[PDB]
Amino acid sequence: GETTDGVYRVMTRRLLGSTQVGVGVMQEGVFHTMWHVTKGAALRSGEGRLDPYWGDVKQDLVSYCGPWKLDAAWDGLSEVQLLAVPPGERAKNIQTLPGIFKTKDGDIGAVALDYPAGTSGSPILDKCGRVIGLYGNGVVIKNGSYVSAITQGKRE
Amino acid sequence: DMYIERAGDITWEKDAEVTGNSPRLDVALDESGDFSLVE
Repeated sequence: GETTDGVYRVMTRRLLGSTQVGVGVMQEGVFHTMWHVTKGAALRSGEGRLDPYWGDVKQDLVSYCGPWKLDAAWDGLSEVQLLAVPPGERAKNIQTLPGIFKTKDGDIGAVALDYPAGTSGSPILDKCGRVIGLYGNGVVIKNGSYVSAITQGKRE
Repeated sequence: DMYIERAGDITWEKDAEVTGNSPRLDVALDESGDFSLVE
């Protein structure tokens, strides 16, 4: 299968036609997505198979072929870009200043951008093009607007 | 049976569309990975 670094759509033919259920990042031979996109199932890349290697429902993350490789972090001050990959539409960069999720266990950056559920797993990047987390696990606020955490894993 | 298809390179775009606000929210994260608002 295709192992080139970059952003990929995650598709299924189980439903009507070919449906995009999410997005992920290929980096250093490892495929990175959110757990709620694949539910930990194996994936196909052409004639090849990608098996899950690590995952955690609470973090809502999963890696395939190897351990989680993404370790860049939002600096807490600068604008970032969501590299949105919406279903049936071209990859597009959206620049934004993250807000914050304040939790009992610390603060996390959050992006107030609303895309279809199938955009989950799209990468959020810093000005060096490094992936600081994945978009797609968040909350619906007072006025009905969607806000995603910037979800990042740990590089062991 | 899920499959992946390349959609692009991961690169910062100069002069990308700039939007979205920056809300500061108190949230809770449960064991199932669901975020909720704390009021």
